[PDB]
Amino acid sequence: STGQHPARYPGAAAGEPTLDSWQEPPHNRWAFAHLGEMVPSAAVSRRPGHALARLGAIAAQLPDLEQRLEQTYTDAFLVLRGTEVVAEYYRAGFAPDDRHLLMAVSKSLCGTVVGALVDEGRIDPAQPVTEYVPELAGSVYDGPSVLQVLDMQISIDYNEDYVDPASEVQTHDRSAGWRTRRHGDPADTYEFLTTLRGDGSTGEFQYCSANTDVLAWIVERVTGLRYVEALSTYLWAKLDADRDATITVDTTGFGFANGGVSCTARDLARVGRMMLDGGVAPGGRVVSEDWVRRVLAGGSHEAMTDKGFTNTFPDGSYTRQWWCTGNERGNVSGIGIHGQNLWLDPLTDSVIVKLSSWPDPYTEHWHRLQNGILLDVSRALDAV
Amino acid sequence: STGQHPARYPGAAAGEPTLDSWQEPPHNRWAFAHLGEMVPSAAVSRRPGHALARLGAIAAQLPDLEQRLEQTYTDAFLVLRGTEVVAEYYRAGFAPDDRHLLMAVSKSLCGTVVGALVDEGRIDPAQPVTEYVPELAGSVYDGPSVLQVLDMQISIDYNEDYVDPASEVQTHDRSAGWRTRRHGDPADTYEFLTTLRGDGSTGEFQYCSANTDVLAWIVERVTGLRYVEALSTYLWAKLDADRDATITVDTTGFGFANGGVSCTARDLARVGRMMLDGGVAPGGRVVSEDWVRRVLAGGSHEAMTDKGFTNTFPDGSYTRQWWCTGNERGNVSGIGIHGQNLWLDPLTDSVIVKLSSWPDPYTEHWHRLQNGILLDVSRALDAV
Ligand SMILES: NCCCCCC(=O)NCCCCCC(=O)O
Ligand SMILES: NCCCCCC(=O)NCCCCCC(=O)O
Repeated sequence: STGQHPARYPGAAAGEPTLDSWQEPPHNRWAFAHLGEMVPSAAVSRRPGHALARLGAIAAQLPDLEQRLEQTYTDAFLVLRGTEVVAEYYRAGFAPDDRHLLMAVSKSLCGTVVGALVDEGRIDPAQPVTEYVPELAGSVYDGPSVLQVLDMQISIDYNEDYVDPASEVQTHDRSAGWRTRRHGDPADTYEFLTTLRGDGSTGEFQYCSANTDVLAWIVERVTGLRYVEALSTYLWAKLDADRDATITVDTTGFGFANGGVSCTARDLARVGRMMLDGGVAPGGRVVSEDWVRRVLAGGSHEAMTDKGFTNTFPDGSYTRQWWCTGNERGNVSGIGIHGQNLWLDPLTDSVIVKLSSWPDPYTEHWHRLQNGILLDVSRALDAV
Repeated sequence: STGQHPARYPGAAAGEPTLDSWQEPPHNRWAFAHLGEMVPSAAVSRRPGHALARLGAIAAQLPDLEQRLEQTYTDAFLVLRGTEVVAEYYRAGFAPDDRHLLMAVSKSLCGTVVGALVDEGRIDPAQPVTEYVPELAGSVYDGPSVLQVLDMQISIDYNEDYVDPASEVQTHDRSAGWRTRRHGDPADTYEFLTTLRGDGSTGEFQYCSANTDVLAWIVERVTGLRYVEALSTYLWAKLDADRDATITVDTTGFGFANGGVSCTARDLARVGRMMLDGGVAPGGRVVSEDWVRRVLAGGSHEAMTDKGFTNTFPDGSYTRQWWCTGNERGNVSGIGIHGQNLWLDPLTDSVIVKLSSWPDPYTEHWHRLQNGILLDVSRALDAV
């Protein structure tokens, strides 16, 4: 048993509706207005073939930039300097206002929602996860603090290998509806989380996508809101975004917080703009100045033992669902597999969004190229 | 084997991607921009509780209208007289720009796409279905003409009972992803259609949702477009709609043409406006004047033996995916279960959209109430 969860609609029974019940009352009043939450669905365009390249000023300093974007399978690229869009690129077949899957850049959005609730005093990071989700007793999340979840500092038997069919990541995907269920699989994400185990140690960085879904579960328990609604109320609805974002949901309606958000490049940049504005957005304060400052400051360097990340960023770290380079520019980034970045360059007051589709989830090859582009673009924004 | 189908994206292999392959190249470039087509997904609102009632002029003639709308579980109601919205109602919790499932009003949209292709000379209604879909040989659709599909005049062993778990409608739903698959179920909608049988007779009306999906299959074979794209290119993109529509898709990406479209009430009214404008929309001609005239003229009365429909509309009929009342006003309507109507009142140059969620799919009770409202509203628009 995973305890109380936010109803899909007001008054809904646990787990209702399902794929087999949404046409029945009382579910159908909700389902007929939200069918994409139940059944895969395609857009029928209201609008009746070539890449759009407006790389602007930075083009002079980076003449081959468009080629480098093509080489890294770039779908959308946008640079916001201050409040101004100063460079844009969209591949052939991808419109400026099309949405793109964020993968684990989604985690940085979830951390932001958690931060908002910390500012309200509804979450204390020092408290154990079980203070908010008692049902995680007996799991690897029995003992660790919420901050250790936020900082990915829990040792977990979870193989985060995105191409291994035997890995826990694929079981995670199957539990959440990203892959086809196997017999005996957990029924939903909450159940999957309760199955996770570890040796009990904490304090060393281990990237684990399950951690973010635990954060989303905590958000639900503290607010009583579906994570989908909490993500809107505490973040998205304050951005003055052009479009709604979307998030994949599992069979209970639980949003896939660790990887399942999609949005436009321009709208994602608004999240970066909020961070560089000390936590304030057009619709109000999203998180405290202190929270933003702690993100920019980084996590414990000694906890960060990931050789791949530190080979590129020796003084790098991770905190509050953000990767921190610890480089001379103080760059921090949300990062997702296949080449998604929400990259912050505080020195130039700039945000870089890059949304891509590398053939591979993550290799040193793509990592080197991607970071080379983001760093070069950042430096191109420097006063000369 | 069901033959050639439009690829989900340019160059895609048959049936690709699946739920298990969309993260792999080359599929992921497409999937990351269209994930809602693969995995159920929720909107994260960019906007930060009471019914909106603007029933306007007709309120004086129908003082109790709002109550009657509540009694029939109305979610959205809109009256367009000429080019002007003259009355609107939206229930608490449903915004004016929210989309709503159309159920079989979707069929009237599909018929419109077929009509466009007839005008282009790419479909001849007199030709057998097998002229366009040879793979339907050996099925109940081997022999009948395309027009007989359009007019629902084929005898089929298909129990269109929406609450019977043993009915062909539920098998249809399971094949298309509206319900959970059972072992041994057809893999997709195309396969399901090939399993249908009948005694071979034609000429009498039998409402069968499978007919519309055969029409959509024909559309795909003649255009080479996914039905989702054909619905946009030939109809939706010419309407100057406020929002995209959506349509549920099965595991091959085939749109559920018989029932799966969702859109806003105001945008649906644009379809009615196009019909009353002789087939022309803001973005160009959608169908010929002749096609519209034949819809308004009705089908063969003698074919219409459905006692429920004819008890209300004695001179009623059905043609080209529209229900024709044959009443003194010449009303014609798209109709969907649980209370969806795209209702045309040519006398007053008006369109009535009513989108609802009756607890039951279809009963004489709801039928009587729904039609009573539409007729009363139509008459309230008359010159006095
Ligand atoms: N299957 C659910 C998980 C989907 C999100 C995974 C993801 O995007 N992970 C990002 C890993 C970034 C690693 C950065 C680095 O090592 O340098
Ligand atoms: N399960 C797929 C079918 C969903 C659409 C069915 C539908 O909306 N049918 C409309 C029936 C209208 C009957 C009108 C009458 O008999 O008066």
